[PDB]
Amino acid sequence: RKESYSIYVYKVLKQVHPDTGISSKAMGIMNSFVNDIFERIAGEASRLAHYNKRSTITSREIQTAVRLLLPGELAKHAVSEGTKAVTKYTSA
Amino acid sequence: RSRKESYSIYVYKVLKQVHPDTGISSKAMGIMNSFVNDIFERIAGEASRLAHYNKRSTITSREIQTAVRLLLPGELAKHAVSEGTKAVTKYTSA
Amino acid sequence: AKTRSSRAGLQFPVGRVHRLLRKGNYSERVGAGAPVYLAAVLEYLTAEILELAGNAARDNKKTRIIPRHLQLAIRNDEELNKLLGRVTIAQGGVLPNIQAVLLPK
Amino acid sequence: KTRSSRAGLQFPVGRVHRLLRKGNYSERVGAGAPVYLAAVLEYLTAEILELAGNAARDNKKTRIIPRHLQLAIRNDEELNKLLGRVTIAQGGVLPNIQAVLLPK
Amino acid sequence: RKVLRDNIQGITKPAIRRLARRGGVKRISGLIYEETRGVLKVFLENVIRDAVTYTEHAKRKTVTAMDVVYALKRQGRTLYGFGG
Amino acid sequence: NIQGITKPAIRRLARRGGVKRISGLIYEETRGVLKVFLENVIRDAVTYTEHAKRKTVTAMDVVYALKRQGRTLYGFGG
Amino acid sequence: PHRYRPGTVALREIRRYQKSTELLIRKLPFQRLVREIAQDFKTDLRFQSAAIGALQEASEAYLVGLFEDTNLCAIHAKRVTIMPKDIQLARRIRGERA
Amino acid sequence: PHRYRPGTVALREIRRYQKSTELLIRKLPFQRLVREIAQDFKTDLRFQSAAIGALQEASEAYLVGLFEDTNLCAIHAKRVTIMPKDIQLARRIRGER
DNA sequence: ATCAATATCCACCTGCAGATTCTACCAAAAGTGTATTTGGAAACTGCTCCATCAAAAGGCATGTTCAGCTGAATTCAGCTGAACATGCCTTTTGATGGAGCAGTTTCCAAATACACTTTTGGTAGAATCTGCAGGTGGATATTGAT
DNA sequence: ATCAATATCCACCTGCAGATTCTACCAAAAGTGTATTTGGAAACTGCTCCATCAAAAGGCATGTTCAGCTGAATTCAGCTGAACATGCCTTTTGATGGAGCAGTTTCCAAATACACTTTTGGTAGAATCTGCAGGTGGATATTGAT
Repeated sequence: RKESYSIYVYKVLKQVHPDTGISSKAMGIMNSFVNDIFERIAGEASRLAHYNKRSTITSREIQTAVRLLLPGELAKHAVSEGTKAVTKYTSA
Repeated sequence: RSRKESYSIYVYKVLKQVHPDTGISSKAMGIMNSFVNDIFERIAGEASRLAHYNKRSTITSREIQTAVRLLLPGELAKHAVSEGTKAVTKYTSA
Repeated sequence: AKTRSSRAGLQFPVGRVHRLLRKGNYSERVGAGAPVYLAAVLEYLTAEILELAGNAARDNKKTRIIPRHLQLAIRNDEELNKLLGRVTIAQGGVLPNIQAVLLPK
Repeated sequence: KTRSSRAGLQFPVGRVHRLLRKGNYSERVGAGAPVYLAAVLEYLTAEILELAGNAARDNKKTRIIPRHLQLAIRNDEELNKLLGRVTIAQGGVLPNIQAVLLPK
Repeated sequence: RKVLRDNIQGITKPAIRRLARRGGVKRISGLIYEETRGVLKVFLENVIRDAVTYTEHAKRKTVTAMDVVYALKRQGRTLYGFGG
Repeated sequence: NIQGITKPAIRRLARRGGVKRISGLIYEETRGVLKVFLENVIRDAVTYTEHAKRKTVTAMDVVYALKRQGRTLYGFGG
Repeated sequence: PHRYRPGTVALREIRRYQKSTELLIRKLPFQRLVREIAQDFKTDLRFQSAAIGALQEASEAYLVGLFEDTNLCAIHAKRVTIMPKDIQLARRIRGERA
Repeated sequence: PHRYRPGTVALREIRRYQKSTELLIRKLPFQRLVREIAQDFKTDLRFQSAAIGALQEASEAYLVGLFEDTNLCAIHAKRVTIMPKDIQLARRIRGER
């Protein structure tokens, strides 16, 4: 028990900075970061769906949630990555 | 078609209890509905979370009570917790 | 066929509040005392603000509570103000308040 | 054959799903929602790691610390807005001294 | 229809003056009016933006008061009185 | 105990805050503010504690308390 | 001819407007400003009358509160006249634009 | 007999402290304060070291932030010396008062 | 220390735009009789957590000096409030057409429910390493002083 | 601006210890294969509401004058807060133990979720009522000039 996002953070770290490492304390911050953004996006999508009397959170909700939460440029890229991962998942 | 619920019937009752002689304009009632819905959500919300932090799948009157203590300030809290407990113990007294 | 509200000794709708809890995705399951307790607090709070609103109405010589009356009651009660410190009441105006430095020297 | 690899992500899609279901957000959850969400979490993570990576390099360090994440965030307009109500422990503040307070 | 331009100037000096009054302000410098318009414009952009986003998400062409109300809640400016 | 929060320590905080010259009354003003801060946070934390029926305030209780006050903190479990 | 000294009427207006609750920006112009801004975001948008109503109430409530803070900033600078500088300090401390 | 002109060392401390990230409040005195305030809410509590450490980080980041706004308020008043009225003004605009 | 000049009340009036009730269904509580859990209630560990001890070391509490910053006292150019003359354009009323919310059905592509089958991520030791913390030695930044 | 004498920073190197990184293994997820449910999309369409128009009217927005008095400069000196060398003591910190207690387990009796079947409590309009928004007018200040 006591799962975290460490492994995943670290893997993403090696893609953008193979050379770079990361202290424990710094890893704790990435964890906190991921949990926070996860809850905000999640939270907003929840409300969105409720506002429209829907019982299911789809990528449609997640996207609008990203649009409402992330600032301008960061929102664009997030929406890109998002639709890209969903697009590749449905295919194969 | 398209029946839409409200708290007006209850706000109005409570109004007559406190000020028997006083009415309330619909806009003021509008304000009241927003208040009830807003507070209901904040409580339900904090409760939802309190339950989560404790691996608990159920929201009991105990969650609602601690949620009211986190949400409401001093005296309002003391008084709301009293009313709340009083109602529960009365409801359970069959 | 009693009503749960009456069993609780309340005006606010206990059943409705129990329904709104289940449909709000707050937790998997909901206790029987939760909706009762919550309808009790809701009723207490609308009672506290209608009391103060009613008095404001009386002072302005009106018999029907309007929004300005609600504002007066909220902004003048230290706790209701803190409770609704980030809320804006449509058509409620502000509290008569002029900084001293501004008054005729 | 896991969903993450299928969506081609480093982040745990399957877990993001289990979390969405158990977080009491909605009655039901789409199949692409966890995928989508997982993609967003990874991107933002890369963004910060990238900038914090540089902040580290620009300091002669190879290993990223809290300071480096704070410098990465505060020195970036968007990341900073997104986390303007967040406090990174052990990150400090950006050096900045009001002009008026300078000598002569 | 008709092109919409410079409507921010519809926020006249006297209306801004009245708002300062309710806010308790006694003396107003000449540069205040252009600043207020700037600040109001940013205020509206952010609320309308989020509002219209809620509209589009519900595949509507009509911005409802609920949309504005949700947008205001997001932005931390909860409004009572239109909750509907 | 609050006086335990010393002038030089408050000097240091102000410095990291960019403050050059400090008035002699700032120190007691700072303690009063620091105390109101901890009281609000700790009070919320200890409420989460008692709810969890514990005798030990955990870092998570403090993190959840800070989040309610709009003082979200990364680094201690969230 | 009779003449009130500068500041007397100003104070007369504060008492007046702090006593009332009516909207202080003209309706039509404001509805026109919203539609202009809304438009530069997404075209062919329609508005519920109450939506524009909710927008104005919020806007004026926001401006009125900003001016209070602005006023406090001027006073604190030992002035009585509010300046863009005050509005900017206000918004900066409000975390609306550090 | 070397001596620095008032202000010189002050700027030097700003440059130093804005560069570091170590807690500026002495730990023990702090824990003592935390447990005392707490004693007023629930009796004989125990604190995870991590919890005391979270509280300190939070408050120090809060105070530092508050000093920034205070400094701005003082400057706005054509001053260079922060005062209680500056802390008071910031906390008011912040909505904490 | 008076007054005109105006602005501010407060009480009295009266039909109507906006509440209060009065009626009727019917969506949604409440009453029953089962099929799952939920989450305490005792019993027991391994921990993290206080408590001392016990030195030592910075780090703080103190008293001097005095640099220079905050505030008080004066001035005064001209910004911004008060008043007014004009006449524009927001308000108010009502009407129309029809765009596009919303209520109903009809019902597949997609989601939830198992029952298993595999796989991965969280743990608790093992094998290096990034930097911290010092050490010079060398330009710099300061501040007194021709 | 230099001259000179402090003290400050600031590289370059360097050596160790606390962390990191790297390994070797197990339950709890996560992926599958089936078997059903069903949410809410598609296809009408009933019908509120929104966008426009027309028009008359007077509440206000505009612009211009004028000059009161406020904000921006200046000077200045008392005295508050910075820089310091001093002397001392509370905070560090590092085992050492004992122990108060989060964390698990193992039940299960009490409390919930269900699936229906009746029973009303509420919500949507008609049907009735009525505060109070404007309108007026003296009674009262409230101001600002002599």
